[PDB]
Amino acid sequence: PKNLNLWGKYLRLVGRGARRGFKKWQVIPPIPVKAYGREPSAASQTGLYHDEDFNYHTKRTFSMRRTRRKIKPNVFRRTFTSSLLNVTIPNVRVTTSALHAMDDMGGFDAYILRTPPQELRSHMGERMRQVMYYYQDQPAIRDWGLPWKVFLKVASRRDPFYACYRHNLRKQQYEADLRSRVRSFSPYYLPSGHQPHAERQVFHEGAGESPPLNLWWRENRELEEAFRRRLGEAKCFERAFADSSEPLGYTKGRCRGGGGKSGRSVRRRSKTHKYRENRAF
Amino acid sequence: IRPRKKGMRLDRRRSKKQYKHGRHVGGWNYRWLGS
Amino acid sequence: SRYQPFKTASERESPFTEAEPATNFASP
Amino acid sequence: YTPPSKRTWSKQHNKIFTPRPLSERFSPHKLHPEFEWWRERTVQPSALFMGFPDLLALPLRGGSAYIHEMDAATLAVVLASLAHSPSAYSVSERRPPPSPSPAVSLSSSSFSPTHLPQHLDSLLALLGRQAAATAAHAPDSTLAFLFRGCAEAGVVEKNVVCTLLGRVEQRLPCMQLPECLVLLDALRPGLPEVYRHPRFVARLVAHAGLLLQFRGAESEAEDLCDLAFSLVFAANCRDAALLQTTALLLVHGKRMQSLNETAPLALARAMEAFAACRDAVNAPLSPSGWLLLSLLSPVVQALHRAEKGRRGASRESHALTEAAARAAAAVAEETQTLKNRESSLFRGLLRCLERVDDHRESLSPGSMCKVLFAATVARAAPSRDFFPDVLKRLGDQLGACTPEDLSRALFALVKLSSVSGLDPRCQDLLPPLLGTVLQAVESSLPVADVASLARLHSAAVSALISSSETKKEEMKQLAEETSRLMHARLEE
Amino acid sequence: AISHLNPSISKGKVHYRVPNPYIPVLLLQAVPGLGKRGELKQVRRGTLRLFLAPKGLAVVASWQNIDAFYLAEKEEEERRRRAQ
Amino acid sequence: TPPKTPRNVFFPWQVFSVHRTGAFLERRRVALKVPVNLTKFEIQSYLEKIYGAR
Amino acid sequence: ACRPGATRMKWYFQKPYVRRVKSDFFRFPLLSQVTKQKIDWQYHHPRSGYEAACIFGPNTLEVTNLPMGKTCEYLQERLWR
Amino acid sequence: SSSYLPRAATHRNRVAFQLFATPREPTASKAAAAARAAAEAVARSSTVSAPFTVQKQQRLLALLAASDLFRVHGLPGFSGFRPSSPPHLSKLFRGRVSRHLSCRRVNHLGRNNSGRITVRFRGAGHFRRLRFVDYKRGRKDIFGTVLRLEYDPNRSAHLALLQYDDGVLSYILATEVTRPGDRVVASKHASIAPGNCLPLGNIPVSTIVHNVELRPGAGGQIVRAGGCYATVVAKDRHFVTLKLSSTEVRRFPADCWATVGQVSNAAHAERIRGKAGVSYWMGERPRTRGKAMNPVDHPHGGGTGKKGLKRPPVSKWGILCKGYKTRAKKKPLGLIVRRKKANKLIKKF
Amino acid sequence: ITNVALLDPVVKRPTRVKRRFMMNGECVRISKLSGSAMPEPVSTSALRQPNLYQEYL
Amino acid sequence: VRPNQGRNDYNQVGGKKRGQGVQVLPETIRLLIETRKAATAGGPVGRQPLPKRRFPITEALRLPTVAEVNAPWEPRLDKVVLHSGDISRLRVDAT
Amino acid sequence: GILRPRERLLLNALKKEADIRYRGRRMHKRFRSWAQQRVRHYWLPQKVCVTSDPQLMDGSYIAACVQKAATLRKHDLQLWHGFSKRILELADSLTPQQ
Amino acid sequence: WTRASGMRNPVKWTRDWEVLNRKVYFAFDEREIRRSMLDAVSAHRKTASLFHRMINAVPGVAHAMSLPGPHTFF
RNA sequence: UGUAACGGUACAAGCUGUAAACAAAGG
RNA sequence: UAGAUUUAUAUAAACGGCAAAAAAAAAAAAAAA
RNA sequence: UGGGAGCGAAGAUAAUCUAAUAUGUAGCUCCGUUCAUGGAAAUCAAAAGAGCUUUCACUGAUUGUAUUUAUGAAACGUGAAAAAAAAAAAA
RNA sequence: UGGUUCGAAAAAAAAAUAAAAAAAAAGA
RNA sequence: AGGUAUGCAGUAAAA
RNA sequence: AGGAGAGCGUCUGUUGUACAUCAACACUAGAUACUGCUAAUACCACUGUGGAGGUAUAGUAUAUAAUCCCUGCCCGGUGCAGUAACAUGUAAA
Repeated sequence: PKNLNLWGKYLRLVGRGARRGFKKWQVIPPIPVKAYGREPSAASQTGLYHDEDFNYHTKRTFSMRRTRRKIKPNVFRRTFTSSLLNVTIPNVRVTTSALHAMDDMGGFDAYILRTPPQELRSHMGERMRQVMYYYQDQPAIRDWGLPWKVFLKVASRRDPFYACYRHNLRKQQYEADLRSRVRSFSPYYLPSGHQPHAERQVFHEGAGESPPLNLWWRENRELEEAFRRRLGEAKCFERAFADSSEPLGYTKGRCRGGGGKSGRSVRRRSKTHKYRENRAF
Repeated sequence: IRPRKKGMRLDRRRSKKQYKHGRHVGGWNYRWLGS
Repeated sequence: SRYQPFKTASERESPFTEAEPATNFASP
Repeated sequence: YTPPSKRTWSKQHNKIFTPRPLSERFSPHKLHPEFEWWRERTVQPSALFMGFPDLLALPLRGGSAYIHEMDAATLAVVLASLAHSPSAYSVSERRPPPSPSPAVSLSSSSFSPTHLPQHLDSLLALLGRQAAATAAHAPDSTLAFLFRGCAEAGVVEKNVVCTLLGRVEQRLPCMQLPECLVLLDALRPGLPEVYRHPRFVARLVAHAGLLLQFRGAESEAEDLCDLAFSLVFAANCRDAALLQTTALLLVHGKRMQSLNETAPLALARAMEAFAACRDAVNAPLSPSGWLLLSLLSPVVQALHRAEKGRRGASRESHALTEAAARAAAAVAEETQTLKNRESSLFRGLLRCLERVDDHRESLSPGSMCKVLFAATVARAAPSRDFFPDVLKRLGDQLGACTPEDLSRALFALVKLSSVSGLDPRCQDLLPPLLGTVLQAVESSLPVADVASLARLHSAAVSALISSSETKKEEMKQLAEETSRLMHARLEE
Repeated sequence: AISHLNPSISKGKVHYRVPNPYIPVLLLQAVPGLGKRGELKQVRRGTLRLFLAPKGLAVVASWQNIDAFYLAEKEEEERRRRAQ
Repeated sequence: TPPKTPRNVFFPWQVFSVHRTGAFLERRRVALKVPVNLTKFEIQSYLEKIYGAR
Repeated sequence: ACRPGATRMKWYFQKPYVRRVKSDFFRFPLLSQVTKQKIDWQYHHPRSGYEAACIFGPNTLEVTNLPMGKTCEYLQERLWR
Repeated sequence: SSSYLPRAATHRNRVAFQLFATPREPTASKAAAAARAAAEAVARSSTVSAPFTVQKQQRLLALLAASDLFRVHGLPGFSGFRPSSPPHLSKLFRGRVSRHLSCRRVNHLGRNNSGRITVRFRGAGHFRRLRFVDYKRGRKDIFGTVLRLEYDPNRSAHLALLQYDDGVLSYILATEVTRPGDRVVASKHASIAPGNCLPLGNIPVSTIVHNVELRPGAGGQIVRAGGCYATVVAKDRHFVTLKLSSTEVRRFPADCWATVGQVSNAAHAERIRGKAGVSYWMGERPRTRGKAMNPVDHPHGGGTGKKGLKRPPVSKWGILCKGYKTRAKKKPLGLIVRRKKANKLIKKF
Repeated sequence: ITNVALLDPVVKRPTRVKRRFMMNGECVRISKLSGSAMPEPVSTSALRQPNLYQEYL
Repeated sequence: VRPNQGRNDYNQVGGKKRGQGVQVLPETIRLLIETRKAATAGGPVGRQPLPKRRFPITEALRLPTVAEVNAPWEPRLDKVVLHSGDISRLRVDAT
Repeated sequence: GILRPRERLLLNALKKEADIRYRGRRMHKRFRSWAQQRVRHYWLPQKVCVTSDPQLMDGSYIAACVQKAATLRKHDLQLWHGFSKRILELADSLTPQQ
Repeated sequence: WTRASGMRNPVKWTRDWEVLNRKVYFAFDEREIRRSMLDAVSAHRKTASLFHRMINAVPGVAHAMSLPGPHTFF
């Protein structure tokens, strides 16, 4: 038959009834998405997954019990440096196929610029290509080095100066809010300069007399404010967390035994079960 | 429907499902004004 | 998999680390 | 399951996609309730700048501007956009042709597209009123930017300027040197005199002096260069003490490391200011000459770096050419008193002249006059095409010159008229240029300054001594008129 | 490139084998232990991705790069002869 | 529901009618049926300008 | 069935443009000799045809008459070859 | 929990600094000179260098033990209720925690973001405030005075209100021998006295420490509960070995900081509640036994009349809970030198 | 017809056209966006083109 | 207690609600102004041999009159001009 | 949550006393209107700075500055004597409105 | 659900006069104050400037006046 | 587009929009 | 097509990343529709 | 939308039960129906030939798959319907 | 006297409602 | 121990 | 619902609204087991949340229970621990 580069060779010329009656559970191994003719997923369109994406496979046993299971793609979170975009791009979700394609093309920029839409299979990649061409048209905006997603939308492209202004304004608002919260939760408290003496218990006998307080921060109001802000910058502790950017990072599965709550058959989340709990996707 | 589920649900008119049926006073095959 | 490291130590005898560099031109 | 085909195997996501209506299947002969034909749409503005409708698109397309809703930062940005050579090509198009737009080009044009600059007078008045309104809520830097932007865009309404002056005088003590420089930028020659309120200028100069006296450590070299430039020109100051303090902070303030990294154009402007105010520097080689050398060396180093290295680069190349021209002009006046191949002055001057020779086109009319003056003072020539190719463009751009530029050009032409060895094209070009320059100088005599008058008198005397065979009567008349004008201005 | 035959399915994830982890590259500079300039060497994709290309020591052996190298060498030879 | 009152009217449409109450009202008081959307200032200005009532 | 990928491409025959009323610029605007498209003075800017020179340098060629039914990337590769 | 400061402020794997500086001098060079002078002054004042052991702790405790007008006149209080001791004699402050150094506690009640119960047997309890205790001791080479000792409802140990010499107030964990009027400092030049904080590399062997950092500058995480302490066993250039309260021997980087002494309130374990109501106040809920339920509700349930477990003990989720190890086998031991064994084996050997 | 819209003579965007009548009875079509009168429709003489599909049929 | 506790937007940092009085850094304004200023640099192409003054001047004898402005298209109102602009910049015999 | 009985009693008594304090506080507010009127149709639409140099002021500017200062209670002797000096200088050029 | 407050407080307080008398006792005699004596002195520093200055400038006085022992300061 | 709420109209499953059933006779 | 024609129907989509509030700084941030 | 795409059940038949059937059905999400689907052979076939794609009838409930229940508009082919290939190097 | 309004604190939206009608030249 | 009578921003202390 | 006693649960509590108010459940406490912190365990979108902004005098799991005296023998079996696997250990497993 024709289209030997795509799946379905022995279905192409068997008849209409067989094509309509084909049973998916007949296929045990996953078929590549491009050859199958499957719609790209939202995760793939937000990342650079090339030939990889969510798939399905069937489990068949000697008893002839069949079962189909969804299987997720093998994706990593990696950082790239782009000369065409004049910025580092943190935490792009990429795959092995995408990485090999970048190697073939000659790097990240070449892969984004030259790959045809069918092979690239990434709307995010298409948008990056658009931003690269826009930067080529308008180099002065490229000199700013803003994150590439600032110009993802066409309206931001039409109004670059407002895009940069709004980006900086929102960044400053975020910084001020975070600074205020950290100051509120700081472990160091400086009382007023007119009443620095806090309530104390009776000093244990034999304790040496405490020296008079040195209020060096009362010479100038500017010095006082700077010292107060510096004290507000302090933190009680710093926490460790799972981070793939760290060489020794790791994540967690389930308990060693492998059991479950007695009498409970937990149903896994789906698009028709717990579909929109706490977040969209 | 209670506040937590309301905060995550979306309004009916935020999609196109309203225009994909032909329900009307005369039946289920509405012919819109102006055909 | 209670412990799920991001990087798994590579195996010595896996075919991936032992595959042949192949040939530039098949004819010669 | 339908196996894919050549035309069908590639698909897009139902919601994250590139819209391509040409290929998307559609049935235009049917009613589509999803599009809500009955519902009327809102006509949004077709061009926006800084989040508001672009004022450069209103003369052609109309629509409201919402100027009264603009805050101080947006207003300052808009004032800068209107003041700094606005082009209607910066406006956004609607469904444009696939080919690139003229906005990509960085080159200036000799014609204003899509409307005259004066077609925005009403919007300029509205912007001035809104600036007067918002002046009370702006931070110090934004307020200084508003002041300078109004001055540059040409807001002239006297009540508006009075309110702006009041606010600026109120908040002057809270401003650092960079904001003082921004404010001084509003006093440049050619801007409206309403902003040059003498008391405000005196207060600004005093505050800058205090800033230098108590914060000289924090001052950057480029900031000091700009301050000297503004003091000599923007504020028309005789503050020999302040200028000398700036020069000392530039030279002996452990500033040699910063002098190398500061932009060459700022150094060129600073040395121009020092050359203008030499007498102040040489007060209780000359110290002015040492200052000129110290400022010149980094410019020559930048020239050497560029030559060794040999759209973005065009701007820096133009800036470097302007810096070279200004530095050469500044050095020429000092060399007038030296008359020797000084170990470094003459050599840096020659290198700047070579840069000018390789970048003659980039020169503005002031640059052309400056470079002609420098070459004639030095009695040198970077090449044999220099003088003819520069005289041609000087004649083509005579109309845009100022009295200072005309005095420099007349000095150069008087010097050149006495040279026996000249090219045929130079001989042909000279007399017409001399006549036109003399006419322009005579016309613009009442607006010339003291330095321009002195240069013109020197040129007239030199011509009388050596060029008595070309327009001799006009040169005697010019000499007498310059003497009388200088006497009057000295009495003033 | 990956191969879609006999993948490893575990933890709900799919991992695909890489039968051929090698790619040809053109050497733009002398790399001690790899080759001289202008050679076409089979290297490992990781080696190209993380060392050679970032350090500017080699580039993928595309027809564009091969032709560019060839033409540049020819131009340099002609420049030598012009200088002589 | 009723059209909002413009800043300048020139042609008021509002009907002020006398209402006969079954309750008691003082000597200097009178009850009127009026559109729901009118304010006390609007009512007072309407009566003082169209009738001259104090 | 689903939204079309780059494998599905369509184009339509272009009707030659005739200014049926020569004086009616609102309904029959002049074509531009540069862009070979109707002039839209309201929403377009004049193009000299040399704009791409400022982007790609003096050693640049403009190629015209490229066909339909092909990806821009495929055509770029073919033209490079 | 995560209901306090956001992730962006709380999470940082690698801390780039260990000295929270608050210089007073106008320039960086003068700030460095002042820091050197302060370090030298701390070194000069430091005299004690011998290890601080269990026996020395006992001696100090013995020394501390060896070493009608004050009321509200005319105030007849409650009929029966009275404080156990007046404010001028109580060991703890008897007042209120500083408002500027604490906030209201967000009571999750054992439920996660899904709203389901994940931590069983939790109750409302008494209202509590979270107080911001300096686990880092970031301020170095500045002496502070312990003004008072305070109760903490979320923590088994006592807190101490430290007033630095410049007036800054903070809360730190109190040591078993910490008393009002004590002088404390954090520095590498500090003497080996209880309450002082030093890098593990500057603390002699056999010394007793608490509030140990796993990562330098990230704040102490190990040995916090009342009465707990760890012992310094061995020291090398890069690592210091500690024996922990669980009988675990583990290595720590020599740059990780720690505080000398035992954690205060060693008598916590001696408390007797006497009734279900005390635990109810503390925030507990009744624990129903697995074998008291139906077979659908627990593996041990079912059976007419009372019965035994009928199998080796397992939890609600079918996991052996008596002797079955749960640490991940593949997870590397890292700096752990030796981890404890079962208590029966420990006490029988 | 719903897939198509009239164009304002000044703004050249989709508009709505209303018929107004003067005292003499002259009718004027006015566009909402700019208030401009609509230009007179192009004449049949200018618009005419042969319908070759009907000849083919 | 808090129905929206777990949402991605719960207790989010920043926002226009809490950032009412926050301005962009002055460096951002400087950057925008300089980018606008440097967008039209270049050499002086085109010739201006004569001076025909930093602000443009309009000549009154070239403006169309009311009659011309109102005249229909072709393939006392003649001596009156209605001009929108700056009278201080108009070039007229008398004002 | 729960409170210790002493704390319960003390806070309950505080709440009761707060309620009674509010009731006592509002007793004499017979002529306190939540709806209040403010006159602003005399305020000019132009903006002025009151401390601007008088020598740059005209009648229209100085009149507005004087009225604004009176409204804002900026009773500064130096400012108002400068106002007097400038107004006497400008006596010839004031309209009835100014 | 209701938003009534102030004089329309929906809280069902007790009307028992004896209980309200006990409430008075708890609210006035047994009220708890956070601030300290030096806090009050600082609050009134403008009227008691000399004694505020002495308390802050004489060593030991602040320590003596900040001790837990119930004190009366004139 | 469709529907509805109020209002007017015989206080209505009709009609209708504060111009709430009617302008057709204007420089 | 003589005029007039209130209010609701959460609409910058006559439009384009997805994603709360028809479109929300980068990142955290997760997708078969 | 018993048309097309994705995910995807059980009640029922197998006289329990498994496969298979039900069925790629129901629900859910997305296209929006001749101006559509699809498509001008690296096709099918035999050593003769057909000639993109599409619809109907026959071949035939045949050859098949399921191997207790059933499913199966199979392929080639035959008779019809409709018929198309490609305006187009610029002007 | 309350609601409204600021805070708690909320698109956690009470269809036909508002300090809520294209948003300052406002003509004092 | 919510907010009280020229009103918008805005820091500290507290019966 | 008094005086004198026995049984079961120590006790105050919870409890099937509308056939079970009990000897059933919980309980103060004594034990055992796991867990070195991105802890274990739980939720099962999993670089997320509760645990806990806690750190072995802590948290989780399973018995037995408050006070006094006691709590015998068995590791052959099963499970678990231990070791490369054995040996061997562990019954308040």
